[PDB]
Amino acid sequence: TLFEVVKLGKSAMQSVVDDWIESYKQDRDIALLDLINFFIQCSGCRGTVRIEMFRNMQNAEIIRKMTEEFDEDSGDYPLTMPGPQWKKFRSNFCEFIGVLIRQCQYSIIYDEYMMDTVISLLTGLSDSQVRAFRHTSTLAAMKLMTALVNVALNLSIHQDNTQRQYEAERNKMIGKRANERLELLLQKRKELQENQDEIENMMNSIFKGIFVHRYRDAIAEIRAICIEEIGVWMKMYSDAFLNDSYLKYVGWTLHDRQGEVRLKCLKALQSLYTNRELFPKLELFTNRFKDRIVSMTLDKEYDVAVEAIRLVTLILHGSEEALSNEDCENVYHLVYSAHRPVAVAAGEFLHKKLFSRHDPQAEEALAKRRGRNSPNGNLIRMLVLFFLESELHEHAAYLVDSLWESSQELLKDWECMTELLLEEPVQGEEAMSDRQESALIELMVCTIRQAAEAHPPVGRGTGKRVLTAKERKTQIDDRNKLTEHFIITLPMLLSKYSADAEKVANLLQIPQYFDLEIYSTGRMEKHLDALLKQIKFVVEKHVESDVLEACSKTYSILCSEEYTIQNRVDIARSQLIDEFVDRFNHSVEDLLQEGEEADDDDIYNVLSTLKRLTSFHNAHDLTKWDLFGNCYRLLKTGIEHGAMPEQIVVQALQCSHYSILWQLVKITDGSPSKEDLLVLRKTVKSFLAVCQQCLSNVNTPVKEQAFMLLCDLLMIFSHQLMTGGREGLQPLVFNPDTGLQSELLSFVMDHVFIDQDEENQSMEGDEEDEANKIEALHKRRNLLAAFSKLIIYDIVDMHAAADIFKHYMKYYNDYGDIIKETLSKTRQIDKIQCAKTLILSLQQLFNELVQEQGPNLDRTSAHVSGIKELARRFALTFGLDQIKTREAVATLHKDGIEFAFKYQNQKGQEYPPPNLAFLEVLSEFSSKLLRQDKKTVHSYLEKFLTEQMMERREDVWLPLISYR
Amino acid sequence: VSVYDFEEE
Repeated sequence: TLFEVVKLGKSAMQSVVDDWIESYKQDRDIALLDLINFFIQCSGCRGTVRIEMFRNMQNAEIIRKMTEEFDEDSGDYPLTMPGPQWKKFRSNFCEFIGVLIRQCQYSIIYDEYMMDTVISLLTGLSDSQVRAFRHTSTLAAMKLMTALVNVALNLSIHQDNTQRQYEAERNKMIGKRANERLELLLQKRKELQENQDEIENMMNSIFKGIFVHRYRDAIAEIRAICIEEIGVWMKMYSDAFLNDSYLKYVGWTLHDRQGEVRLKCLKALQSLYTNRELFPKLELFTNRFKDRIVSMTLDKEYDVAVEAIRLVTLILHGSEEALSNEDCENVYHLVYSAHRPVAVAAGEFLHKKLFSRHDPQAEEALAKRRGRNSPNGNLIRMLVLFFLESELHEHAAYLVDSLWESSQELLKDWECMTELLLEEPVQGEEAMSDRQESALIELMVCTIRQAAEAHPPVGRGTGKRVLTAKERKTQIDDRNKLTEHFIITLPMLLSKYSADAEKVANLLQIPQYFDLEIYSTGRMEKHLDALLKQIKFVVEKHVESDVLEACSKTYSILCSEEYTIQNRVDIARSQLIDEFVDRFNHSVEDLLQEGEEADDDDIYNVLSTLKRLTSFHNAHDLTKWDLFGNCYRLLKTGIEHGAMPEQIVVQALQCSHYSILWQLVKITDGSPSKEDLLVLRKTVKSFLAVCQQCLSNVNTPVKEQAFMLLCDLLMIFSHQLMTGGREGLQPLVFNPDTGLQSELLSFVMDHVFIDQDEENQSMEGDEEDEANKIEALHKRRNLLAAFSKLIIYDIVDMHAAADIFKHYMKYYNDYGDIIKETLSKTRQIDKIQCAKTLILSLQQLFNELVQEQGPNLDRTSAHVSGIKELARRFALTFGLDQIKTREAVATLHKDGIEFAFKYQNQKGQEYPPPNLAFLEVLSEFSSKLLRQDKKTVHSYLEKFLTEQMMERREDVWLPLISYR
Repeated sequence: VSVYDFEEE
């Protein structure tokens, strides 16, 4: 029971190896029988070899008999059964072969007895048609010959030692005992020579009998295992295996059609590089198969791509010859891979390759920094140039993430490119180009944001991140050093780049990652205030919405009341908003009157000031300066006149909404009054009238903004306002208007559910520019999402959302996610009414079909097929999933039956029902999901039918037949 | 290069 002893938890593998050695010394036949029985029961054959049947009759008929006597209960074999107990079985099996053959290498392995039978049986079973026998025999003989390779290595070392001692004696001819030692060494050398010849004989026998047959085998895993292990051997025994005689098989196997075999080929090739260099035949094969290696860089499997990139890195360690510049740019594009390990491997290769200004990839004192503020400048320089040439990305986020861990020491040396950006270093280089300036600033944005937060961006995200102590302490002192460095650098950074809008927008994302109590410890609030005045100059010099958003977000980050500086920053915030209030009042009180003219200058001043006010009012409570009077006067004169720019109205509407929501903030504070409550409700009602007028206004972005503002107003006054333990907010609650609901539905249908260019309510996007179709599609998805969010929270009538549910196939790619989620949520809110509106959606589509085609309805057309497919996916959306499972199905069936006989035919004939093809739609909802309620639904169905309708069975009433 | 020319069977 050596199979069971090795399998079922062997305490010491060398112990049973020595037991087999002792039994072999006792009697060769019984130990050979035990080893053969072990191998056969390792093959999955439950037959047991006996003494006479092993001794007398040959191995091929043994193989035939055990094929007949396999005695299976399943097709599985011990190399593929689930895991644990069998995994450690396989490991024990391999270790038993290795230790058993390697331990006998001194005296037992030259008896010329066991290996003949073992080789014959294993070769025959590797030529056997049974996959189990082939796999098990290949593994057994494969570990056998691996052990024989180790024995050959030991014999070669012994030959080297005895040759050295023979030459050492041949130096010294003095001594008769020395001559006797020389003759003993010669006899030992001859014994080792004949032992080596025998080992070579069994080596060649096993090789030409097994490996040549089984690397052409139809099983991928046998070839993969063979190639991986042959690379292991050629890594460890390069004396005889490092030649083309074994590399021809590797070259032939590199073109395998299976990913795992090629993975093992790349592992073998890396084993030729790891960890020793250099060999000429290795570089010859590298230059021979550079094209195949770069082919595997773009393989389907991510693992094969990673191994190919690592082999390329190994070649760069060893050769620097075979790789071409186009291959280099291919890997530079692989830096932008979606899969993070591939990108990180490519970035590590890039760091190894293109960074040799003063680092020779060698020892220090000239490699990291030469004690000056200059050596690392050129590394920064081809970072900038690489970002310039990499036109596959406007941002170096993926590039920096790939180059993060490989260049950790280089990416924290922010002071170096800081002097190479602002203060004109002593290197005598050219002027820092504006495109290069923006590229370097984008690189800094990426590097410091990855310095603060360590999570990779979206697509590279994992969510299974754990922070070690080293990680968190590196994060903290990294935060400290960036804080103290950049509170110094940002003042003259802004002073150099005040007028550059995009550079300011990029630079003001870092202060989200600044520990503000360090200012209290560092006493650098004065530099904070200098940067506040500098960004005040930017704000008063820039009118861009994006930079105002960035500034407002930066202020909100530094408006952290948990830090002492909140008063000091609130000084500057109040000062700047007070300036903007004064400027807004001065400009508005002259713009609202007609006068002369109003010209473009006053329009520009009003628009810029209101942009700034709206932007800084989004993130900050500024209702102490009640400018809703000016904004509402501007909105009402926009209503009355209508001849003035769009953006001013957009800014006024958004600023008024911001004021309203900031007032809404300070009523849930536990102190609600009533006079200001009614005042706020009246202002909200006026804002609702203005928003309805703007929705009726001809301008379509104004229509969308009015729609989303109305969405915000309705969710503010939604039914879930009463959830959070509120009592006095009940007067504030305002119900939707049915005409307003119809206007909203009409707007949504005219401006959302469009997938063609015929409507012309969606901007073109044909040219692959910043004005692509994707922006319009995502904006329409956002508007539909806001509308559905109003729908699902008991605010607006969801019979209007039935018309949204009906568009699930015409807009599957565009809005199928939104329609499916809305249907699921409305099912979770009220499944009965959800099913009623679902069958209403089907009725609406069917009535559109009635309008388009008439009462014949074209029952075999694509429209009916699409409606029936929609019915199928709706029926599988139901079932036993929520409460009132079949009651909703019964209600849907009753509604469908009512609709199928809703209209009666005037001519030809009275009993044929119009809208009969809806029974085909309902037949998908009947199917076989239910069984007991089918009788009740049929009883409801037969109320509208007659016996004359029962008896007729033709093409017109085929929907009725299919439903019944 | 001629040893790597596959002519087996």
